This record gives sequence, structure tokens and C-alpha cells, in this order.
Amino acid sequence: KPEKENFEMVINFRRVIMGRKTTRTKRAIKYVRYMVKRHFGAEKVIIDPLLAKAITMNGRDKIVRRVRIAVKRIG
Amino acid sequence: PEFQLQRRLAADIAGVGLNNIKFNPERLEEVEEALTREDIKKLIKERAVIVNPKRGISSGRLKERKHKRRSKGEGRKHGSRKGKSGARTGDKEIWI
Amino acid sequence: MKGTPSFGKMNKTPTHVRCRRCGRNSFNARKGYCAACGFGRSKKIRRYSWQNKK
Amino acid sequence: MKISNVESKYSMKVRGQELLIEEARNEKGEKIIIFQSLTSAKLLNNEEWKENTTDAKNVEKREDLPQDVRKITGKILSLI
Amino acid sequence: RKLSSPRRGSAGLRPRKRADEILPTPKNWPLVNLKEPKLLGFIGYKAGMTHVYMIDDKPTSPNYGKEVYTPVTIVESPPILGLALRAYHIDSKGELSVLVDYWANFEEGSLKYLKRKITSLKVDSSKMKEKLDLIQKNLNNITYMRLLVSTQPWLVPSLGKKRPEIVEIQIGGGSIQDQLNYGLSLLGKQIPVRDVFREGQLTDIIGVTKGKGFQGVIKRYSVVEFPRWHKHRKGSRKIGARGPSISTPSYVPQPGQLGFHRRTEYNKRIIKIGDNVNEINPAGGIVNYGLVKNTYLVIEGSVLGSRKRPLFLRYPIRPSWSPESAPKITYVNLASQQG
RNA sequence: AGCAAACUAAGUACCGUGAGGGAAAGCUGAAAAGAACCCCGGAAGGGGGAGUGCAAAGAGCCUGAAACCGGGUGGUUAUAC
RNA sequence: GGUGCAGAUCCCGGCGGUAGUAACAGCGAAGGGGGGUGAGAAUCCCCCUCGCCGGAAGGGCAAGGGUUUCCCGGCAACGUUC
RNA sequence: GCGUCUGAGGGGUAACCCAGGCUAGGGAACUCGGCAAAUUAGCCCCGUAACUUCGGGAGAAGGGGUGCCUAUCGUGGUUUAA
RNA sequence: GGGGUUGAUGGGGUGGGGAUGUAAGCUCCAAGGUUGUAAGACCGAGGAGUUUAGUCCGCCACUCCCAAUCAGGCUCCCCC
Repeated sequence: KPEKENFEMVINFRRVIMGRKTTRTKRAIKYVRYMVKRHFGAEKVIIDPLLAKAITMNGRDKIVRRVRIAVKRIG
Repeated sequence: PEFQLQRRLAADIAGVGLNNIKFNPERLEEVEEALTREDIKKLIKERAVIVNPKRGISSGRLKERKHKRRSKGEGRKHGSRKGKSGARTGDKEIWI
Repeated sequence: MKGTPSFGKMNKTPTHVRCRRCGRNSFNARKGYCAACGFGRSKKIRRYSWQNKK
Repeated sequence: MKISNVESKYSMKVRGQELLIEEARNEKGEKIIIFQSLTSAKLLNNEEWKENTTDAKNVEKREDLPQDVRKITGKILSLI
Repeated sequence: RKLSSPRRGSAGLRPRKRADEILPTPKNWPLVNLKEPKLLGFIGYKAGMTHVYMIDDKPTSPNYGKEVYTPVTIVESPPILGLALRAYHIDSKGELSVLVDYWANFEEGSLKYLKRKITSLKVDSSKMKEKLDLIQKNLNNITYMRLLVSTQPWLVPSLGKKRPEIVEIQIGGGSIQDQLNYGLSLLGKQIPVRDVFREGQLTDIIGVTKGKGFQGVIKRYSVVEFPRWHKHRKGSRKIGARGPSISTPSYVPQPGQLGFHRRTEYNKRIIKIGDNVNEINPAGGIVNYGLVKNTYLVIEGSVLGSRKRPLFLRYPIRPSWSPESAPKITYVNLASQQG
């Protein structure tokens, strides 16, 4: 049984950057879903609307180097 | 789920742009039942339909820059003038 | 230009309007004449002997 | 690390939108601020989840918040 | 009107295909060269590159006895492991097939690192006793003796792998019986680099070059790009004509794979063999490699391959001269390679 | 084929500013007896089991060729027209 | 006797191969998070946010079209995909 | 008012093509040809050749100045206003 | 071509080595001006101090903190 943790971790957008410029925002959102499923066994991930605007308040092709998140990974 | 009729009727009752009309997410079952222009007028009063006001451009930067231009002469000098001398003060108006 | 741009100026009033006598859209408006039955300067119906092959 | 305890929980309204702010500490003992603007959402299969706001402290005056929270919320509050 | 210009590229290197193994073995070996039993090669890993200041050794050089500036390549070379002994003969059909292999790991040399490449011998099948007397029975018609050696990558942390590479190295020296005795003493032991080479020697390097993928003709063959208008005009990075004929339209340049080819170098001199890594490591580490912590070679000039590339070092097969020891080094660049 | 026109509207639809030019398309059965009912499917003269009829190529309905495509039978195939 | 077809760049009808291939880029715009309906949602609906036009991509009315207008209910075809 | 000039997703994003940025030393050696690209550029003051149909040439050519801040002065408008 | 807990394969944390050029806030000065009986306080491009700073690193080292888990498919047991 996976633990209903309250972990918090840092996501590095190393590889999302140095891809295609005009999809960096779209890929960053999909990278957070992949990382939560990798480190928590989540089958469905919900992104808080505040988090999505913090990753890219810069538009479409400018994002942040990293973000720290907190997962309330309920059952 | 389409109710472009309510958005259309509300925008001319309120006299604003059709993009200034926002519904209340918690009371959408009540907006969906409105069919007449009398129904819509009541919802605007009961805050089920929100009407956003029109905005304007802040004048703080413009008022400070205009005051400096008037009294200290800053920004009026010959590195800021793009037009010809007679297009800034006509010579006939000087004589008149 | 001869083709597509000049066909855009074909949305004014037409050269031919309806005719009362024959019920065809052949009445030349600018000339007072039906180009199908002659209504306008013929009392007789416009008819020619070449009007079908023999 | 994994979050051990939540110290304080608040509830503030921004331009008609609802916020939840939590103060917590990790295993190392460092203070982190968690910003949540979401109360209800779907589940995997297949029902509704609702955040519990009984323990939240309602905020009406702008200096009702701690200095540490008040000096950090400024950046996030723009993007609401 | 049909001026003269040499063809673009070498016609002897075709096909320019991908190398089928990362560690190639020489096909040909230098002659005996009048010595006593010893191995004719070693295995190393390319780390990085720097530059030293040495006093010139070449007595015919214009800079003789003067301090000159030379680039060098750093090659990390831990000991290798001697695995088996291999004997060749001219069999029926008159070929150069293998007579037998004599493996020895059980007495000392019980390794599971070796099982990451070969699911090697069980205790049940250690009947190597009668492989050895076959070599001694069929002595006097054996032509070559070779030793199977194994690299030990687990001793190089910057080289994040543990399964080894297996090659065979030839012995050149005295008589065949003398060479069989020498090859049985190295079997299951660890062979340092100093048992093979010495400072000042020349070597030949065999390896695989840095890969570069599918490429055009201006990078693959250095053809000339179309001048002026054509720089503006329908495509410039191409050749005009693809031959005249229906004669199997011929060997003209085409786009395709560039890099990752098996190549060979000649007459690369060894300047130093060191153990104290504090004299070779730059500040902040070798960029994109790591830190040296084993025995290393300082080889002047360049070497084919990328960082962490296995390289086969061989005795020079067309040597230019015969050096003596001590190319004295006065300065080594230990500055950082970033910025 | 026979008049361009055997038929849900032929000089009809449709094309041209106009004088003008100008198609396509027949057939369940003796009788609708035109497939009740049950399972599947969002629905479908849709699938399956039934039932009507001398007989279901049963509404895309007389007979139902070839080209073309899919499945199977019998020979055979990666050193060579 | 309107009497025998392999050819007429033959006429008409049906069907291949190319090939599940080109094209669905270029004319200076862009989406993201949460929720809903439904058998079925990149594409329909609601909220927040982000971007673009702003002498036109906004406002008003001709010739021409002819019901395209408004409400309700649909999705076999129709819309460059759904 | 729009994201309907109504198809999308993945990619350390291969060769190559259509548009664009920058290049050490040399500076037309390229080519039918300096094609294409680069240089210059607004406003104020000074200054301006041959030629000429005496009007022009002429923005010839060429030289100098320009931001920000802190204060001022002069001229003029308007307000029942010499 | 490697690693997969009998593990340093990627990330996090901490150090090293680098690119720019010395962050925000606070203290002092600033050509002058606004006040205030005076003392004092108020605006001000910018300068100095805190400060080789702050931000960043598709490089290196150490450290099991997190994740290399779950699941599926194919093919063999020759000789004796």
C-alpha cells in the first residue's frame, strides 16, 4: 500500500527547456504530471490553478528554471 | 449546455460589451431557466449575473511626466523633437 | 485582370430582368426589349426559322 | 522531504476568489508556505472530494497575516 | 573548360559505415623486432586533453634542447586481467584457425564481474587440464600465441559501467616454448601498463571516432557550395550532377552517416606514465569526464574518439624514429577547463 | 436501344448576362403475409435466435458475369528470371 | 438484316497501381488549469488566467443574395480533422 | 471583438528546404553585371562646387549638437481680463 | 552503449569550478528646491558602504533523501 504522504519536492525543468521553444509551457505542465506519477504512484494528477500560473507567468515559451511543489496525495 | 441567449440579453440590458457579462458559477441552474428579458433583469439585481465595468488607463505616469515637461523643461529639448519647426509652431500663427 | 478579379464586378444590377409576356428573365433593361419574345418593339412573338435544326 | 506538521492555516478572499494558506515544517525543520486555490475536484473512480475548511481562520484585515506570510504573498497574489 | 581539381574525399574508405564494435582489435601486428617475450599492446580509456611544456628530444629537430609548447591527451589505464591463452596453427585447408584456448580463473580469479559479459565456466566444466597438454603436444607447429585480456572498468568511477571488454593481444619475443612459459605466468594475474610500455615510446592507436549522425555532402566530403546567386537560388548544399551514365551510376558523393568509424593512427609518442593524479587533474575536474584516479598516460597530440572511449594501444608498425627515455616536462596546465 | 424525355417534375433539374445548351434514372412477391417476440447496440430495412413464404442476394429487394478485394483447398517458395 | 471487334489520343460504365502516399506549414495570433453535459470531448458549455487586433480583426449602412434571421429538437450526409 | 485567416500530438528537434541573426583576417578577388546584402537616415545650427534656359543645381558635398536630473528665463493664448 | 537495491543510473541536499559585474532593503553624501523663528525634516539623477555581492550553470565530487517498482511477451531444457 503506497503511503498517503505529504511530501514536497523540487522539479527541475532541465530537459523541458532545450527542447522546442514554443511548446515549453505545454511540456512543463505534462512534466509535473509525469513526476508526480513517478515519485508517488499516482494514477490521476490534479494541478492546482495557482501552480500552473507559477510555472509560466511569462507566457508560452518562457518558463522558470525550477519549482518546488507540495503533493497532498490523497487516496 | 449552450446559453448564448442569456449572455446576449444581459449585455444590452446592462449596456456593456458582451464580454463584460459573467455568470455566477454556483447559481448556473438559475441562469439556465431564464427565457425573457424580465427574467434577466431580476438576475442582475440578485447578483446571479455580474456586470463588469469598463476600465481606463492610469494617469499617474502621464501626470508626473507632464509636470516635469512644463516647469523644468525636461523632455522638451532638441533630442526629443521629431517634427519640423513649423509643424510645432506655425509661422503664420506666430505673426497673427 | 481578365479572370478571377474581374468577375468580382458582376454583382451590380443585372442586364436582364423578368419579362411579363413570356415569364423569362430576358428583358434587356437598358434597351426596353425582351431578347426572347421581342416584347417591347414587337407585337408578334419573336420567331425565326433557324431557331431549330432541320 | 516529507511534511510532518502544519502549524497555521488561513483563508483569504482575493477579487472574489478563495485562497488557502498553510504554514508547515519539513523533517529538517524548515518553514514552507503552501498556496492552494482549489476546494472541490473529481476523483479517479468515481466521486467528489471536498477540502475541509473547518480549521481555517478567516482573514478580513490585510495585516491579520503573519509578517513572514505577508512578505511572500505579494508575488503570488498578482497571478490569481 | 575542365580545369583540374582533386576528388573530394578518399575512395579507399568506402563504405563509411558505423563500426560494429566499440573496441576493435588490430588485424596485423609488428614483427618480432628482436626482443624477449612481452605483450605488444595495452587497453586504455580516453579522459580529456591539456598541454605541457617539454624540452625537445628529437636530435634532428629545429627546436632541439629548447622549451616548446605541446598539446597532450590523457589516457587512464588501470591494470588489465589476463584470462586465457590462445594458440594458432595452420590447420587443414591451410588456414590460420585457432588450435585451442586454455582458460584459468578458478585457482584465483573467481569473478562475477566477468559474468556480466559471458556466463562463464561452471565448476563442472573446469577440464582445462587436457587443453594444456594439447598445446604442448602440438608445439613446433604453432605460429602465434595470444593472451585474452579483460578491462576492469569498475576501477574507473567516472566511467559508469561494470561489465568489461574482452580482446586478445599478441606475444612477441623469444621462441615459441619461451612464449608459452611467459603466457602462463600472466594467466589470472593483473598486468600493469609499465609491464608493456615505457616513457618515450611510440604507439599506434586503434578505436572508434566520435559519431555525428546522418549528414550532408558539405560535411561528409567537403564539396564546394554553389557560389553567389545559387546561395540564393533553389538549393546550394548539394552537388550538381550524379554521374554521366547508366553504368551503375557510379561512386559520387551522397549524404549519409558521418563519424563512429573504425580508424587508426600512427606514431603517437608517450611522454609520461604517472601514478600521482594530483599532477594531472585540473581545477574543477576534467569537463564532462570526471577525475583521474588510476595510472595514466600522457600522449602528445590528439587521439580519435570521445571521452570515455576504449582505445587499443599497439606497438608502432611503421615507426618514424627510435626515441630514448626522458622527454623532460617543465610545466603542466592544471587550470580549469571552464571559462 | 426506341423521340432528347417508359420513372416522384423532361425541354424538367442544371450551365450561360443573353441569344442559347441540356442530363440521369425501369423490375420484391400470387398476395405485404414488409420479419411479432427475446439478447446486444447511442442509433441504424443494424448483429444473433426466431417467424412468413414455392423460394428470402428482406426494402442497397428478378436473374446476378468479369475486372478488383478478403478467407480457404491443392502444389510450391528466401543461390538465383 | 441496324448481323460477328483488341486497337480508332474510340464512346459510356465499373475497378486497379501510384498509396494509406502528397496535402491539411508559409500571407507576423496561443494557449493553460479546474469543473459539466453526453453512448462517445484537443474541437460544445461555465469560471479564472494568458495572449492578438485597436484608421481595423471594432461601429453604421448599400447594390447583390433571398429566409441565410429568432426559438425548440437533432447529427445518416454536410464543415479540409472531431 | 477574437484565439474558426477552423486538423493535431512527440521529438538533446537528423540531411535538406522557405524566412531571419551574427562572424576573425582580407574587402568585389564573386559575377554577364556589386544581383542580393550592408552602409546612411529624424530635428536644430553652420556650410554648400562645376554648370545653368538665371527659375534652378540643392536635402549638392561637408562639419557640430541631441539623454537624464535640479532649478530658471522669454514669448504667446485663455478666462466678463489693453 | 550502460545501470537496475548485492545500486551511485537520473533528480534533491552540501561542497568545488565557472558566466555576468557588485542585488533588494537600510545608513551617509548629492547640483539645488519646498518648508520651518531657528533646530530639524521633505523631494532629488546619481555616488560610497553592507558586497567578488545577488541571480544562474545542458560541468565535477560526496551523500541512499527520492525514484530505478509493478507488469507483459518470446524461446529453450541438446549430449549424458
